[PDB]
Amino acid sequence: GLRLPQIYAKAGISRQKFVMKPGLSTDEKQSVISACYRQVFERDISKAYGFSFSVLESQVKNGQISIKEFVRSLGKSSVYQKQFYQPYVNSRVVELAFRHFLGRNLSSLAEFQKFFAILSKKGLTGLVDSLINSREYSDYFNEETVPYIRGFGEEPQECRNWGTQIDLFQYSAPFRKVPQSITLFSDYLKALPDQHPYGRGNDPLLIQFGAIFPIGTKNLKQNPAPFGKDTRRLLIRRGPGIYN
Amino acid sequence: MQDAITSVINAADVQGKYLDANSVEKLRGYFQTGELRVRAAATIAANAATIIKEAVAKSLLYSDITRPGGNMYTTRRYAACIRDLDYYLRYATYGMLAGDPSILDERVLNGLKETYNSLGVPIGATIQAIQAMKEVTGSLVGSDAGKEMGLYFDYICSGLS
Amino acid sequence: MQDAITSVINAADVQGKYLDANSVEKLRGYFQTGELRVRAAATIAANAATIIKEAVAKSLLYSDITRPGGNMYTTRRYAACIRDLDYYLRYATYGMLAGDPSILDERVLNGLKETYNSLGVPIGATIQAIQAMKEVTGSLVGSDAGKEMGLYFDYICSGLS
Amino acid sequence: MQDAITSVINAADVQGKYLDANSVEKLRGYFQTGELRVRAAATIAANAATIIKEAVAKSLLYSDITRPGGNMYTTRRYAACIRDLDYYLRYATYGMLAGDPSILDERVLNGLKETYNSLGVPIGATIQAIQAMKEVTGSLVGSDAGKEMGLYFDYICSGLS
Amino acid sequence: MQDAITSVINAADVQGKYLDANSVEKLRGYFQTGELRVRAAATIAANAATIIKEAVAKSLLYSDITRPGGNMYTTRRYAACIRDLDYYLRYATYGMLAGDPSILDERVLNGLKETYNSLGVPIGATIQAIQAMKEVTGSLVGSDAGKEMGLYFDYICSGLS
Amino acid sequence: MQDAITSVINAADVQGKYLDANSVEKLRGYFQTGELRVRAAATIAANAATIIKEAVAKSLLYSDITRPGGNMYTTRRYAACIRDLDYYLRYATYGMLAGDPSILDERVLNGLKETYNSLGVPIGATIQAIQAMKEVTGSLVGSDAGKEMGLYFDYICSGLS
Amino acid sequence: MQDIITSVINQYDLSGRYLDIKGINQINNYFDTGLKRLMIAKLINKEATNLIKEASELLFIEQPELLRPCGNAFIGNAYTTRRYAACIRDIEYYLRYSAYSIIAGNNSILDERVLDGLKETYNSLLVPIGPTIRVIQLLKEIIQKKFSTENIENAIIAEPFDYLAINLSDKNL
Amino acid sequence: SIVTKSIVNADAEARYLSPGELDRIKSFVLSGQRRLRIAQTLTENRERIVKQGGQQLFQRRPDVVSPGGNAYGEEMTATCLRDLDYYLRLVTYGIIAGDVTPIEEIGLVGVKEMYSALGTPISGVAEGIRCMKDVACSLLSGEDAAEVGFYFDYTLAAMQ
Amino acid sequence: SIVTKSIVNADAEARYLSPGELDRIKSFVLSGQRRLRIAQTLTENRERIVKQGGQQLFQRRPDVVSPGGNAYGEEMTATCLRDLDYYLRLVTYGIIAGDVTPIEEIGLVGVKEMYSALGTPISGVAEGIRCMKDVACSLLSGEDAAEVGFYFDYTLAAMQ
Amino acid sequence: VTKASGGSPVVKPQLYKTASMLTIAQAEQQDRFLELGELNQLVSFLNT
Ligand SMILES: CCC1=C(C)/C(=C/C2=NC(=C\c3[nH]c(/C=C4\NC(=O)[C@H](C)[C@H]4CC)c(C)c3CCC(=O)O)/C(CCC(=O)O)=C2C)NC1=O
Ligand SMILES: CCC1=C(C)/C(=C/C2=NC(=C\c3[nH]c(/C=C4\NC(=O)[C@H](C)[C@H]4CC)c(C)c3CCC(=O)O)/C(CCC(=O)O)=C2C)NC1=O
Ligand SMILES: CCC1=C(C)/C(=C/C2=NC(=C\c3[nH]c(/C=C4\NC(=O)[C@H](C)[C@H]4CC)c(C)c3CCC(=O)O)/C(CCC(=O)O)=C2C)NC1=O
Ligand SMILES: CCC1=C(C)/C(=C/C2=NC(=C\c3[nH]c(/C=C4\NC(=O)[C@H](C)[C@H]4CC)c(C)c3CCC(=O)O)/C(CCC(=O)O)=C2C)NC1=O
Ligand SMILES: CCC1=C(C)/C(=C/C2=NC(=C\c3[nH]c(/C=C4\NC(=O)[C@H](C)[C@H]4CC)c(C)c3CCC(=O)O)/C(CCC(=O)O)=C2C)NC1=O
Ligand SMILES: CCC1=C(C)/C(=C/C2=NC(=C\c3[nH]c(/C=C4\NC(=O)[C@H](C)[C@H]4CC)c(C)c3CCC(=O)O)/C(CCC(=O)O)=C2C)NC1=O
Ligand SMILES: CCC1=C(C)/C(=C/C2=NC(=C\c3[nH]c(/C=C4\NC(=O)[C@H](C)[C@H]4CC)c(C)c3CCC(=O)O)/C(CCC(=O)O)=C2C)NC1=O
Ligand SMILES: CCC1=C(C)/C(=C/C2=NC(=C\c3[nH]c(/C=C4\NC(=O)[C@H](C)[C@H]4CC)c(C)c3CCC(=O)O)/C(CCC(=O)O)=C2C)NC1=O
Ligand SMILES: CCC1=C(C)/C(=C/C2=NC(=C\c3[nH]c(/C=C4\NC(=O)[C@H](C)[C@H]4CC)c(C)c3CCC(=O)O)/C(CCC(=O)O)=C2C)NC1=O
Ligand SMILES: CCC1=C(C)/C(=C/C2=NC(=C\c3[nH]c(/C=C4\NC(=O)[C@H](C)[C@H]4CC)c(C)c3CCC(=O)O)/C(CCC(=O)O)=C2C)NC1=O
Repeated sequence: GLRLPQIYAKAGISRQKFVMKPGLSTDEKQSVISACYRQVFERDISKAYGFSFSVLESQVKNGQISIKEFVRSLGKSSVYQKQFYQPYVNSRVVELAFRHFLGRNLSSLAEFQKFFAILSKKGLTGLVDSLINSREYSDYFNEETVPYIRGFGEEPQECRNWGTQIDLFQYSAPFRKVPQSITLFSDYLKALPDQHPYGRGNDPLLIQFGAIFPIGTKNLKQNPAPFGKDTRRLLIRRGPGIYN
Repeated sequence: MQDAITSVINAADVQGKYLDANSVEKLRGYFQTGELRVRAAATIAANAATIIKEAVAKSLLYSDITRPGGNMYTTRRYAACIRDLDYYLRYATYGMLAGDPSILDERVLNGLKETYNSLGVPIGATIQAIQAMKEVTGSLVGSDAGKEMGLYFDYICSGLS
Repeated sequence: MQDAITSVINAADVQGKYLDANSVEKLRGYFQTGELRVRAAATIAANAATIIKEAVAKSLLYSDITRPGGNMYTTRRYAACIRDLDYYLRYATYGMLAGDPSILDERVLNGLKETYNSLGVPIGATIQAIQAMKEVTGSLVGSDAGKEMGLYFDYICSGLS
Repeated sequence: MQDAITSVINAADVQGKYLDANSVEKLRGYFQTGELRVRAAATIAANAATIIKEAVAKSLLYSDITRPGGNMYTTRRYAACIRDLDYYLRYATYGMLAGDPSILDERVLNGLKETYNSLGVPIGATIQAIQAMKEVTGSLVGSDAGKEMGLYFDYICSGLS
Repeated sequence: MQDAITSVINAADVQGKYLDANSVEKLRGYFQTGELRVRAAATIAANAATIIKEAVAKSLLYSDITRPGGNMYTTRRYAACIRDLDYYLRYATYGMLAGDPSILDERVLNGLKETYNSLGVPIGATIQAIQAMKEVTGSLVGSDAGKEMGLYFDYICSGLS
Repeated sequence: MQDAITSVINAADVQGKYLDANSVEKLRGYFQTGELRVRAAATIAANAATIIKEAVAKSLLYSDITRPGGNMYTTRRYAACIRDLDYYLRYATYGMLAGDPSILDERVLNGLKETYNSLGVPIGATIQAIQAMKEVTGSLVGSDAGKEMGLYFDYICSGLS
Repeated sequence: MQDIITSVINQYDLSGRYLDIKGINQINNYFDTGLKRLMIAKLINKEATNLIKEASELLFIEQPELLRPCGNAFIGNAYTTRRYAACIRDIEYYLRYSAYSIIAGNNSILDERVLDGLKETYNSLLVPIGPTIRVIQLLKEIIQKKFSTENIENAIIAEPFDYLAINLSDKNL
Repeated sequence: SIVTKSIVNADAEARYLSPGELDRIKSFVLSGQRRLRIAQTLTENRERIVKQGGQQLFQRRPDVVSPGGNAYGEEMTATCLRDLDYYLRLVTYGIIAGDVTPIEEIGLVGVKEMYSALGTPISGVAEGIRCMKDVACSLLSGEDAAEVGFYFDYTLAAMQ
Repeated sequence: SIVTKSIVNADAEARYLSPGELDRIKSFVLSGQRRLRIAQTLTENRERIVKQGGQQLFQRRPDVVSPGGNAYGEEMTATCLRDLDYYLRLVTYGIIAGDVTPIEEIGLVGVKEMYSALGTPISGVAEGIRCMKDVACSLLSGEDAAEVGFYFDYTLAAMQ
Repeated sequence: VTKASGGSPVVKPQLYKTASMLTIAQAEQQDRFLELGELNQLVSFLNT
C-alpha cells in the first residue's frame, strides 16, 4: 500500500474520465464508446479500419449492458484475439491484458503466476473473466466508467514496476515481443545474469566471421543490469575445463 | 507538454527569478503571433482530409510501394498509413498552436523509429510524404503560418531520420 | 499463423501472380497428407497424458533434478514442468495439422529462452524431455506421422537451444 | 555513414534511376551551405574545451550531482563525463559537416541508453548538459550554423531520451 | 570488492557524514574478530587439499554421478569438479577474511548458474558438496571460525540455488 | 444535456423549421442573462465550502441525526453527506449556467430516491439541507441570481421528494 | 518477503534436511530478542510524527540548498510545497518499512519492497540520493537516543537503516 | 452549443469551468447578436440559395438528373432540392449554436449509411452543398462570409 | 510464518501493524520455546513414525502394495516411505513457523497435479498422513498432541 | 544488493496548469482536433 498528498495529483493537465449514463446526448455516447475503443484496442480501430460492433454498441447505448459488460465482450471478441492474442506468447498476453483492462502493469510475481495459470487452463475468455470480475476493477470502475490509464501523476506509484509500467503505457508496447515483467520479477530474486557489463546488446554472436549484434533498433530485446566496477565474467574454455 | 509561456515560466522559475525583460520579450513575441496561429489552426482543421489526400497523391500514390510487395499494398496498410499521416498533421497543428515542439517529443517521436524498424515501414518514403504534406499545408495557410507549420514538420522529419 | 495453404497463397499474392503449376504441386502435396494428419492429431489428443507421463519417466523422473536442489524439486515446480510439456505437445500437434511451424514461432518460441534463463530452468534437460516425448509420440502414431511430428519437435528444440 | 550526397545517390540508385531534377535540387542545396558548414566546423574545433567548460558551468557544475552521492562526484567520474561531452560535441560536428545524422546512429546512439542505464548515469542531467552545450555552440557560431548544429544536438537528445 | 571497513566508510561517505558512534561500533566489531579470522584463514590454507578430498569422499565419491553416465564420470570431469571445489573454498576464505560477501558476488556467483545450466552440471549435487565442505571446514577451524566460514558457504549455496 | 440554446434548436429542428421570431425571443432572453449567470457561477465557485458549512450549521448540525443512532453519526457518514451537498451545489451551478435542468435529470436525479431508500438516508432532512443551502446561495449571489439558483434547487428538491 | 525463521527453514529445505541444533540456536536467537523488538516497534508507533519532524529539520539545517530553487538542472529536491510534501512522505515510507524490518529480524522486506527499483525511480525523477541516505541515518540516530545504554537494542535499531544506507550507496571504493 | 460542450468537457473531469471556458462562453454570448443577424440573412434567402445551388449541381453533375439518374424526374429533383433545404436549415442552426453540434447530431451521424441505403451518390450531395456554399457566401460581407462558410466546409468534410 | 503473514496483510493496506497484530506476534515469540520442543520430539522420532504409519497405511490400503499397485515392489515402497518422510519434515517446519505457510508453499500447491501425473492415488497419501498423525500424536501430551495434529488435519484437508 | 534493473525513462512531472495549454490537452486526449469552440479557447488569452 502507498500514500500520496492530495495536491500532488491536483497539479497538471488532469486525465479525464468517461461515463455512460443512458439519457446522455448522442454526442457523449459516441465519445464514450470511442474512448472505450481507444482503451481496449490502444487506438480507435473503428475509425481507422472501419471495424464495428453493432449489437454491442446498441445494447450499451440503450443500457441493457453496462460499460463493464461491453468491455468484457470486447475483450473476448474475434478482433481482440486476432490483434492481441494470436501474435503473442501467453506470458506477453497476460501483461498486455493488464494494461487493457486495468490500466496498470503487473505488480507482483505471484500475481503473474496466478493469472498466467488461469489463462493457461481456461484460455482468453477465462483470463478476461478473471480480470473484469476482480474486486480491483469494481473498486476503480463500477459498471459505468470506461477504464483509463493510471499513470504517474494520477496515483501513488510503487518503485518496483516503475520503468516497466512507464514502458507499458506507450504505443511501442505491442512490439516488445519478449515478456517484460516475468523476467524482471524473476531476476530480482536471482544473481546477476551472464551478459556484458553494459546492455545485453553489447554481446556479439560468436560465429566464424561475424560483427553481428542482433539486439538493437529492430529487435527491442534489451536488458540492462547493474554491474559494479569490480566484476569478472565466467568464461568457458574452448577445450578441457581445467586449462581455464 | 510545455508551450512557449510554460517554457519561459520554467526557465525563470528554475533560477528563483522573477520574469525580467527578456521573459517579457519572449512573451510579447508569442502574444503577437497567437492570433495568426489560431487562424492557421482553424484553416488546417478545415481541410485535413484534402491535405492528406493531395500529399499522398503527389508523394507515393503511383510509386511501386503501393503495388504488390510494397509496404502499403493491401487495404489494411493503406488505411494504416493514411491514419499515420493524419496523426502527423494533427500533432504538428498542436505544436504550432503551442509554439513548442515538446508535445512532439513526448507523444509522437518517442520510440517511433524503433516501431517503424520493427514493422518494416520505409522511413525515407514517410519523410517524403511528410515533406509533401508540408508543401500543401504551407500552400493552404499562407507564407507565415506555412513557415511556422514547416518548423514542426521538419522537426518530425529530423526526429524520424 | 499461416498454414501450408496460407503460405502458398501469400507467396503467390506477394508477386501479383495467379496460382501456377508449382503452387498446385504444393497444394496437392498438402491435400494428400491431410487425412493422415487428422488421424495423427486425433490419436495424439487421445493419449496426451500418457505420452507426457512416459516421456517424463524415461527422461528425468529419477535423475537428480527431481531431488532437493533440482529445478523441479517441489510440487509447484513438478506441476509447472508437466504443464510446459503439455504446452509443447499441443503446439506441436497444431503445427503438424497446419503443416507450417509459424504458430510455434508466434506463440511458443518468442521469448522462451529468455524466460527460462531468467527463471533458471535448465535448457538441456528440457530439450531432452522434448526428445523423449518425440520418441513416444512417433511410437504411438506410426512412422509417417511420427516423422511429421518429429519435424516440429526438432523445430522447438532448435528454437530453444 | 552516409552524407547528403550519399543519401541522394542511394535514393536514386535503389530505383535504377538517373539523378533527376529533385536530386539536383537537394544536391544544390547541400553545395550552397557547404562553405558555411566548413566555417562552423573550424570555429567549433577552435573552441571545444571552452564550450564544454561553459556548458558544464551553466548546467551541472554546482548542483548536487557533483557532491558526495552524486554521479560525477569523484575525479574519475568528472573526467569521464567531460570526455562524454567532448564525444557528443565532436560527433555533432561530424553530423553537421555531413548534413546527415546517420553517423550519430551508427557510432553514438547505438546502445547508449542501455550503457547509461547499466552504469546508473542520469539521463535527464545528460540531456540538459547537451542542451546547455547547444546554447554555447549556437552562440559561438552564429544563427544559421547554430540552427544546423542544434538539429544534431536535438537528434542526440531525442535518441537518448 | 569491499570489506567491512570499506562498507562502513562507503555508508558514511554516501551521506556526507563523518564516522559516528555506530560506525565505530561496527569497526571495533571487525577489529576484535580480525585475529581469529587470520588464524582460520591460515589453518584453511594449510589443509585445503585434505578438506576437498574428505568432502568429496563423504558427499559424492561413491554415488552414481561418478559412474558412466554421471556428470563427473571421465577424468576430465573429475578434475574439473575438484578444481571447482577448490575455487569455492578459496573464495569463501577470501570472504571470511574480508568480512563481506561482495567478492563472492563479483567473482564467483555472477553468471554461475547459467554456466552450470548450459554445461549440464547438477546444481543439487554441487550444493551438497559445498555443504559437506562446510562440515569439514568448521570441524578443522573450530566453532567460531566455522560459523564465520559457514556464513559464506551458505551464501554461495543460496546464490547457486 | 441540453442548454437553452440546444433546447430551442431542438424544438425548431424537430419540426423541420427555421428559427422564427419566437426562437429569437428565447435566444435573446438567454443572451441577456448570460453575463449575470457567469458572475453568479464565479461567485459560487469562490465560496462553495463556506456555503456548505453554513447550510449544514443552520439545518442539521446540532439535531439528533448527528448523534448516535442518527443517519450521519460516524465520521464516514458525515463526510459522505457533505460530499453529497457539494454534488448538489455543483450541479445546481451547472444547471444555472446552462439555463436548463436536463443535466439534473440525467446526472443527479436518475435513481437517487431509490439509492437513498436502500441506504436509509432520510429524505426530509436532505431536502431541508438543500433548502438551507438555497438561502445561503441566494444570500451570497444577490436577488436575481438567487432566484435563478433557487429554481434548480427547488427542482432537485421536487425530484427527490 | 521472509522473516528470519522462514529464511532459516528455507536454507534447511534447500538441502532437504531436518532442523539441527545450529538452526535451532539461530531461531532461539530471534525468540530471545522478540519482546524488545516489539517494544521498539511500539516506541516507533508512538513517536513517528515527532521523529520525522526532527529528522527533516536536522536534514534541512545542514543541506540548505535542498530548499532553494533547483538550479537550472531540473533536480527534484524539496523546493516548493509540492516537492516538500512528497519528500516528507518518503521519509515516512522509510520509517515504516524499517519498523517492519526490525519486527521481522530480517532485511528481505527491505530489498523486496523498497530497494528493488528505487534508484531507477530516483534517477528518472532526479531526486538526490546523498541527502536521502543522510536523512535515513539521521532517523537512526534519533531513534537510538531513546535506547542508549541497552546496547542490544542499539544494534537492533542500527540494522535496517544501515542496510538501506549501504544499498542506496554507490561503491566509490 | 458551445456552452453545452464546455459543460460536458468540464463535467467528465469533475471540476468547475476554468476561467478559460468562462471567458469563451462570455465571448460567445457577446457575439450572439451578429450570429442571429447572419442566421437571419441566410434563413430568409433560402429560396434563391437552394435554386442556384441546384443549378450549379445539375450543371456540374448532369448524370444525377440524366435519364435514370437518382434524381431523375420531377419528384426526384424536388426531393433533392428538399435535401438541400434540410442542410441549409441545419447550417443556420449551427451558426446560431456557435458550433457544429446541431449539424453533426442531425444530418451527419450515419449519413453515409442512409445515402448508401437510398442509392444516392454522396459526392453529388457534397457538390450540391458546395454550390449552395458559394451562392450563400456571395450574399454576405467578407468576415461574415468567412464565418458562414466555416460550417459549409465542415459539412463537406464530414460528407466525403 | 505468522510474522511474515501479518506483515504482508498490513502491507497491502498501507498501514503499520495495529496493536492486535503486534499482540499476536508477541504471543508467538513467547511460545516459540515450546514450539521448538515439540518440533524436537517429532523430529527425532521420525523413523518410528514413518514405519508405523506405513504399516497402518498398507493394512488399510492393501491395493497400493498389491501386485501391480503404485507402490508395488521394494523400490516403490521405499519411495512411498520417502514421501511420508517428506511430509513429516514439512509438518515440523509448520510447527516451528506457527502457521501452515511452509507446509502449503512446499508440498500442497499443485500436489493433485503431481500425483495425477505420477499415477499415484491421492487418497492413499491422505491415509498415510492420517496414520502418521495417529502415531505421532501417541507420543505427545494432551495439549501438545492437540496442537500438533492441528497441522496434520490441514494437510489432510488440502489433500482430499 | 539489487541485482536487476527495469530501466529509468525520462519523466517530467506536472507542475501547474496554463490557460494556453488546458485546451490543447483536452482535444489531444480525445483526438478531438481542437473544435472551433476551443479553437476560440486560445485567442483572447493571447489577446489579453
Ligand atoms: C506457450 C509457450 C510457453 C512456455 C513453454 C511457457 C513457460 C513458463 N514456464 C514457467 C515456469 C517453470 N517451468 C518449469 C519447467 C521445467 N523444469 C525442469 O526442470 C524441466 C527441464 C522443465 C520442464 C520440462 C518449472 C519448474 C517452472 C517453475 C519456476 C519456478 O517456480 O521458479 C513460467 C513462469 C510462470 C509461472 O509458473 O508462474 C512460464 C511463463 N510460457 C509460455 O507461454
Ligand atoms: C570462480 C567461479 C567459477 C566457477 C565455479 C567456474 C566453473 C566452470 N566449471 C566448468 C566445468 C565443469 N564443472 C564441473 C563440476 C561438477 N560436476 C559435478 O558433478 C559436481 C556436482 C560439480 C563439482 C562439485 C564439471 C564436471 C565440468 C566439466 C564439464 C564438461 O567437461 O563438459 C567450466 C567450463 C570450463 C572448462 O572446464 O573448460 C567453468 C567455466 N568458473 C568460474 O569462474
Ligand atoms: C488488393 C486490394 C487493393 C485495391 C483494390 C487497391 C486499389 C488502389 N486503387 C488505386 C487507384 C484508382 N482506382 C480507380 C478505380 C475506379 N474508378 C472508378 O470510377 C471505378 C468506380 C473504379 C474502378 C472499378 C481510379 C480511377 C484510380 C486512380 C485515382 C487517381 O489517381 O486519381 C490506387 C492508387 C494507385 C495504384 O493503383 O497504385 C490503389 C492503391 N490497392 C490494393 O492493394
Ligand atoms: C502518435 C505517433 C504514432 C505513430 C506515427 C504510430 C504508428 C504506428 N504505425 C503502425 C503501422 C503502419 N504504419 C504504416 C505506414 C506507412 N507505410 C508506408 O509505406 C508509408 C511510408 C507510411 C505512411 C506514410 C503501415 C503500412 C502500417 C501497417 C504495418 C502492418 O500492418 O504490418 C503501427 C502498428 C499498429 C497497428 O496498425 O496495428 C503503429 C503503432 N503510433 C503512434 O503512436
Ligand atoms: C574528492 C576528490 C575531488 C576533488 C578534489 C574535486 C574538485 C572540484 N573542484 C572544483 C572547483 C574549483 N576548485 C578550485 C581550486 C583551486 N583554485 C586554485 O587556484 C588552487 C590551485 C585550487 C585550490 C587549492 C576553484 C577555483 C574551483 C572553481 C572553478 C570555477 O568554477 O571556475 C569542482 C567544481 C565545483 C565543485 O566543487 O563542485 C570539483 C568537482 N571533486 C572531487 O570529487
Ligand atoms: C465518534 C466520531 C464522532 C465525533 C468526533 C463527532 C463530533 C460532533 N462534534 C460536534 C460539535 C463540536 N465539537 C467541538 C470540539 C472541540 N473543540 C476543540 O477546541 C477541541 C480540540 C475539541 C474538543 C476536544 C466543537 C468546538 C463543536 C462545536 C462547533 C460548532 O458549534 O460548530 C457535533 C454536533 C452535536 C449534536 O448534534 O448534538 C458532533 C455530532 N460525532 C461523531 O460521530
Ligand atoms: C516504499 C518504497 C518507495 C519509495 C521510497 C518511493 C518513492 C517515490 N518518491 C517520489 C517523489 C519525490 N521524492 C522526493 C524526495 C526528496 N527530495 C529531496 O530533496 C530529498 C533528497 C528527498 C526527501 C527526503 C521529491 C521532491 C519527489 C517529487 C519529485 C518531483 O515531482 O519533482 C515518487 C513519485 C510520486 C509517486 O508516485 O509517489 C515515488 C514513487 N516509492 C516507493 O514505492
Ligand atoms: C510561493 C508559494 C510557496 C510558499 C510561500 C512556500 C513556503 C515554505 N515556507 C517554508 C518554511 C517556513 N516559513 C516560515 C515563515 C513564514 N512564511 C510566510 O509566508 C510568512 C511570511 C512567515 C510567517 C510569519 C518559517 C519560520 C519557516 C520554517 C519552518 C519551520 O521550522 O516551521 C517551507 C519549508 C522550507 C523552508 O524552510 O524554506 C516552504 C516550502 N512554498 C511555496 O511553494
Ligand atoms: C436532416 C438530415 C436529413 C437528410 C439529408 C435526409 C434525407 C432523405 N433523402 C431521401 C430521399 C432522396 N434524396 C435524393 C437526393 C439526391 N439525388 C441526387 O442525385 C443528388 C446527389 C441528391 C440531391 C442533392 C433522392 C433522389 C431521393 C429519393 C430516392 C428514391 O425515392 O428513390 C429520403 C427518403 C424520402 C424522404 O425525403 O423522406 C430521406 C429520409 N433525411 C434527413 O433527416
Ligand atoms: C516435499 C513435497 C514433495 C512430494 C510429496 C514429492 C513426491 C514425489 N513422489 C514421487 C514418486 C512416488 N511416490 C509414490 C507414493 C505412493 N504410492 C502409493 O501407492 C501411496 C499412495 C504413496 C505413498 C504414501 C510412488 C510409488 C512413486 C514412484 C512412482 C513411479 O516411479 O512409478 C516422485 C518422483 C520420484 C522422486 O521421489 O523423486 C516425486 C518428485 N516431491 C516433493 O517435492
